[PDB]
Amino acid sequence: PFFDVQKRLGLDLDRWMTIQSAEQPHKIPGRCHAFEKEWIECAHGIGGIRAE
Amino acid sequence: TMYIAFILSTIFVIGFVGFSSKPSPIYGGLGLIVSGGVGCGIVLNFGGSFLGLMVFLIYLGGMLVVFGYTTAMATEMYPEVWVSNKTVFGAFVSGLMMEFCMVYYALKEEEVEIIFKFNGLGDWVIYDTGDSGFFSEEAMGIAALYSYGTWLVIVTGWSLLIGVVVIMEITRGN
Amino acid sequence: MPLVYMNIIMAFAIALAGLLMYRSHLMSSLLCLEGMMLSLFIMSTLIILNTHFTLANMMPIILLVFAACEAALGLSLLVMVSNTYGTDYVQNLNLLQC
Amino acid sequence: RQWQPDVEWAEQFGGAVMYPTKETAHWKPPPWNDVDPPKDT
Amino acid sequence: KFYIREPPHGSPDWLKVGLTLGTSVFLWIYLIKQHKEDVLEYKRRNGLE
Amino acid sequence: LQYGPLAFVLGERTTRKLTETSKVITVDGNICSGKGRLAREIAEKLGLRHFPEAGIHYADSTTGDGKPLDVQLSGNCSLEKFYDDPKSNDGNSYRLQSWLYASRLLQYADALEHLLSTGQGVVLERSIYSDFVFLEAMYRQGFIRKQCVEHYNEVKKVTACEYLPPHVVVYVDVPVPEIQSRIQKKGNPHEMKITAAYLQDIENAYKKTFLPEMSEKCEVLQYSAREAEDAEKVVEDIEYLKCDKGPWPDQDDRTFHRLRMLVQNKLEVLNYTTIPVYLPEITIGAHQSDRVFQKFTELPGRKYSPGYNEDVGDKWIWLK
Amino acid sequence: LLDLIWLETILPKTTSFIQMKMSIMVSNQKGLIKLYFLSFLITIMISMTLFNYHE
Amino acid sequence: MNPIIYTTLIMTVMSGTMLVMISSHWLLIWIGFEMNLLAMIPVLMKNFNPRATEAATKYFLTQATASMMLMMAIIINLLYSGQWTITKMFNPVAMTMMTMALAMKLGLSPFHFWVPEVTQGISLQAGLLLLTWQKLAPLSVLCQISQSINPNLMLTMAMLSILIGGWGGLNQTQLRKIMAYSSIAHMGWMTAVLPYNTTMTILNLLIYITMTLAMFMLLIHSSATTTLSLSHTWNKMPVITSLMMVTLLSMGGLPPLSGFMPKWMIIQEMTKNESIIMPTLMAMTALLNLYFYMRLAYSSSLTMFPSTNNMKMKWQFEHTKQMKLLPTMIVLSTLVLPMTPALSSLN
Amino acid sequence: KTLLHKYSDIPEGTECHRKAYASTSIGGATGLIVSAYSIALKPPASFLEGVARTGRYTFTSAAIGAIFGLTSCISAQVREKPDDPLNYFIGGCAGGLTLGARTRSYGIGAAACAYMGLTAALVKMGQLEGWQVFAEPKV
Amino acid sequence: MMSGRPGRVPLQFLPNEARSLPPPKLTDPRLVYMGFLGYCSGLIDNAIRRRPVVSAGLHRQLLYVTSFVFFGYYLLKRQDYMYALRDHDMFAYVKSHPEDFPEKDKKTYGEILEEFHPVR
Ligand SMILES: Nc1nc2c(ncn2[C@@H]2O[C@H](COP(=O)(O)OP(=O)(O)OP(=O)(O)O)[C@@H](O)[C@H]2O)c(=O)[nH]1
Ligand SMILES: [Mg+2]
Repeated sequence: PFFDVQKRLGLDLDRWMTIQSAEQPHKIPGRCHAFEKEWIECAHGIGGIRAE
Repeated sequence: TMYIAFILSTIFVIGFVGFSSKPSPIYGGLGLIVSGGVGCGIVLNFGGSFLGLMVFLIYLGGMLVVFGYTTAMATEMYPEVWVSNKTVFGAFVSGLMMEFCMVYYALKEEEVEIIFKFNGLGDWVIYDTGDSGFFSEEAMGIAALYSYGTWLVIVTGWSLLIGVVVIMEITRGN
Repeated sequence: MPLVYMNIIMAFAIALAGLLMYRSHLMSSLLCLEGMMLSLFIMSTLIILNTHFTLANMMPIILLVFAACEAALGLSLLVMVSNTYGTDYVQNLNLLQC
Repeated sequence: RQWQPDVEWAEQFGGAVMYPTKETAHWKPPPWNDVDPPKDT
Repeated sequence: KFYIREPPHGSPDWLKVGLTLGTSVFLWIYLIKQHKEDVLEYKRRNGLE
Repeated sequence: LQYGPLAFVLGERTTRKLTETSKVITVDGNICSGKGRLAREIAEKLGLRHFPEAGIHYADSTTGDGKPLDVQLSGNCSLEKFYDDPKSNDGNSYRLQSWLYASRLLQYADALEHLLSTGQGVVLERSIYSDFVFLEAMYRQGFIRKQCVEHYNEVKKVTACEYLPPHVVVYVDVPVPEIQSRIQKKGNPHEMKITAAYLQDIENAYKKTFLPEMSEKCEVLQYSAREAEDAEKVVEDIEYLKCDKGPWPDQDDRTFHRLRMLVQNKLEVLNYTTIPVYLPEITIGAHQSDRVFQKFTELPGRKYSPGYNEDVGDKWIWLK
Repeated sequence: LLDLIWLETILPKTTSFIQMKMSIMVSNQKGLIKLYFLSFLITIMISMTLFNYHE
Repeated sequence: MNPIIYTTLIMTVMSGTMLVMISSHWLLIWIGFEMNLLAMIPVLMKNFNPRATEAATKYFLTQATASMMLMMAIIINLLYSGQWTITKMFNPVAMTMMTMALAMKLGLSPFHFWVPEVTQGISLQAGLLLLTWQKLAPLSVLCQISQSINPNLMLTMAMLSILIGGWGGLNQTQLRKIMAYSSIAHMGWMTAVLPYNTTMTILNLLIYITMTLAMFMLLIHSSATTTLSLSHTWNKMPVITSLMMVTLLSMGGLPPLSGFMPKWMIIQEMTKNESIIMPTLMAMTALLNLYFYMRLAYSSSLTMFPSTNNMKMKWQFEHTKQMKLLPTMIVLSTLVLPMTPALSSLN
Repeated sequence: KTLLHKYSDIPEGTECHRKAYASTSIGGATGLIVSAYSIALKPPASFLEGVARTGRYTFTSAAIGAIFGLTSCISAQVREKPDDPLNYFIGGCAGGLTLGARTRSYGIGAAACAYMGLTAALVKMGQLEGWQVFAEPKV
Repeated sequence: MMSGRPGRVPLQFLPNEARSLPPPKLTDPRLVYMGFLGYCSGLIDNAIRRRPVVSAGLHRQLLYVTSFVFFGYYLLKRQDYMYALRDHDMFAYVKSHPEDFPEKDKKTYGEILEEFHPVR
């Protein structure tokens, strides 16, 4: 966000629908859950330039 | 029976060509609701039962219905017909032939690159293999609007109330 | 990509062209806008069902309701224009050239 | 005394445009109060 | 007086005058105290004193 | 707390003040028709506010200390000069005609202000809607240039459109010979030079443009000079009027708020009386404009703003 | 010849004339929604075609 | 309109803009744009004349078309990444679609035609809102996705915006159309440096909003919408016209005024990237904007046009209402150049 | 870009027919774009009037391209100077002269000779020295 | 550049690591210019409102001044902290990447051959 109000106030306003590997109702899995999880765990905290 | 989603999608695009060539708005609305019906069928073939029935009930029976109702009031003295213009025929014909050419190319080549890469290997092919259990995954995802989607409900309800206020502001006419 | 996606994106392109290429009536352009929304709905629904993005199942509902709110607003604008000129013809909406 | 603009000088800026051509000859300055008269009822 | 109608700004708005003076004095006091504690915090973080 | 959005939001509504006798009445007629008596007794016995006809120095009366200012700084036109040399080369005819129309616009705003702020009705002698009678009369006599009636129509169209017409249009009917004898009776030498063609044109404008066109948005009450002296009868017919015509019945607090906002803002009322339409009779050259503005600014109590003029007895400038 | 005529013509007068002509071409528009959105279609197509953007 | 309803509609416009600026999710950003448009349409039609209705209709058409294109870009991005987070776009044609949609919302040059007509057709307060607050949301989205924009497309649109704003404004006698063309040129200046430094975009946006607020509030104070009506203002309130002249000089970017800061910073940041021809073109082209600003200054303050006889009536009257923060806006728009290194606070 | 690539990859002062064809293609394409925008924003009174306007613009631009290419390439190969901005200046001025002929006006022709010649010389300089019109962000 | 910097918490005008820098002096030239801007705002407020520009509403002009100085002090702190962060990161990056920033071998003008261009 341009103004990350959510991360300052600790609120989850729209991050819950932002990826398919987020928590799902009844724990129904996303079709590409493992692939998204692996890409996210690779790309975490190294910046988009490095992650690309 | 082997191909059902492709006839549905081709008819969808045909209806889009029909109403986007813009005949008189009543025939444009007829084309739009035909397109909406075949699209509801498309998403029914993908397991989106609630979403397609939403298309029907709210789009075709709501939004459209209102559109045709409003066209029935603000129209021409002789409300126009499709045939009345050669421009409508030309646009519809060009759209139909660009549909036919590209579907033939995709069917017999399966590697067209019109903006995006496409492969008409089938449409059943992309479906995954698994069990959804004792519930509809679509319905569980949509019913999460009230548990997971609190913010979404807040903003959408506010926008709808604002829409009522806004329509009453604009149409007052003073 | 499968060919249903091809035809859905093609429908969006046709609706966009139909909206950008105007004719006399305003209602025809609004119907082209509605077709653009309907193609977006179907594309979103296909993508969401195919990848089983369960929480994103509600996104087409939100898109539909917001686009219908915009359609109501556009219909009211058309009605005001018609009450001004007796028709919804866009060529009457030219007095801002001067 | 110092020259100051007169009516002939002021009316260069009272037209529909700043550079009047043939394609804008039919252009008129918009209404003072921004309202156009109602058309035939 | 001189004017027929009573001027809106004929007498000072005493509530607004008092509020203006008070808020200015508070702003100055708060600024001075903040600068004092800020110099103190800088000196103790940096080990200067 | 000037009437604004914050006042209207809490509890400021005008319908709770509006009553059966909360009406604006305009009395009208040719010169020396006696509108003064009818209007003044109508106001006094119906319990309304009287507004004497808007003169050159009406604006000077509603601002400052209420005393008339020099003709150079206010008006810049004369009525005696119009009666002596109506076809003079100064353009004084239409300069006077525009100045007194602007004064009438100011007075109509001031009267609607009182009505919408207190609830009391008002009575006026002539108004913006009957100012054109003199303009057409001057035009038929060939005083104003045809350019100078188009400008008048522009100003009237863009200003008078914003306001509500009178509830009641009372007209006093006097024939031209009797008006002439009354002018010859009061002895004003400038009035003594008024030709019968001018008065006839005024009466014709009244009868053929003013009175018929008020008849569709207000109730028009015509009395000749015999029935105009019986103010009891006039107000009895005033009280018997249904007043179910015009825009006044279909007025709610939302429109009254906007009307009060416009009407309280005098600079917005007079906005279009100074449109940039350069007619020699009313255009002021830059040197004269600058000089006369400086001499106005030099007036006591006129330089800064009301309450900030120490030279006139204003205290506490430094705490305001 | 030089100061009042050609030195005027070369830099300031011709530049001013060009700016005035461009202003007339740009500013004088029909005020029609239809023509504006047709030009929008042209711009959109050009951005998705020879002007190599989507590629 | 009802004062409560007008306040609510204004608040809904600002809340749509804030929804755009605080969301990490593309659907919520689209929702914010939708809400902003929905609440914005009635404030355009506040006066309700055929000009106001046509301005609102053209505004609605352009903004709705842009919003649909934006949604299509989002859907293509999701189709190829499954990502809803506003971040770099993973598809090039989706990126092109999004860039065109955001430029159409902003009113950049190939999509600029709506700005002059809509600004002319609405009131000065509506135009003030249109040319200041409505630029925030698309520019914030652009600053968020700047790392994936095509520099060629963006720079083309920005240069065209500068050129067209300069040329179109040359022909105008209407103050609202002059403001609109100045806005087009300033949007071009903002979006040219966007590929290189978004801090420069934010700085230029703040300076432009200050100048536009000052100028529109001076126009509202003057009640003038044509150049000749403004030419009468000296004979009523010469302070307003002198302040307007210094503000117009600031808009032209003349040193040592505040309007010179964004141009100077943007030229520096562009030359840091081996961009020399484009900054020279941009600075040279801005002389057109300065030319018609100087024309307005000539007609308003530096010379005295003929007045009218009815102006003596207006001399005896004060303003019922007073523009809020106008002295602050005037000082900020003219005098802040010595404070330039404070721009790093925007980092 | 392939339209410009085919012009750019063939060396200067060689194969003047190919270079003339490439510049003619660029001219025709640009004239087609300007005709599209002119037809959109200032529509004609008939389809044939629009076709005539399109052909007029397209031939003017294509003739400017062909003339620029012919003169630039021939003056390069005749003088054996393929890196000199002067051949491009001569090309730009000949393009200005043919634009003046197309509008049939000596003043437009002379002004266009000067402006387009200087522009083309600048373009040659930027090619030789690696000037960027759209520089990619680096810092 | 600085948007995605690690540790950068949202909506925080001065982070707590800024308290390590010296706060700006009270007679800081930039702060005094802030006060001057406030004073000009007060004068222009008197001018527009049609009051005596120098002697009307001393409380209002005074408040203009103190509020401008109040905002300017915190603006100066944030600006100085941003520049301190910039230098901090630059020195850290030069340290972590010695290969990108070699130690240039210094030479004197007695061994360096500079070309002489005559003016004649
Ligand atoms: N030129 C001109 N003179 C006007 C106008 N309105 C009023 N007057 C003059 O105002 C003067 C005042 O006298 P009037 O109000 O006409 O009449 P009166 O003498 O009061 O007599 P009654 O009408 O019976 O009340 C007359 O000399 C009018 O001609 C106007 O619009 N134009
Ligand atoms: Mg009378």
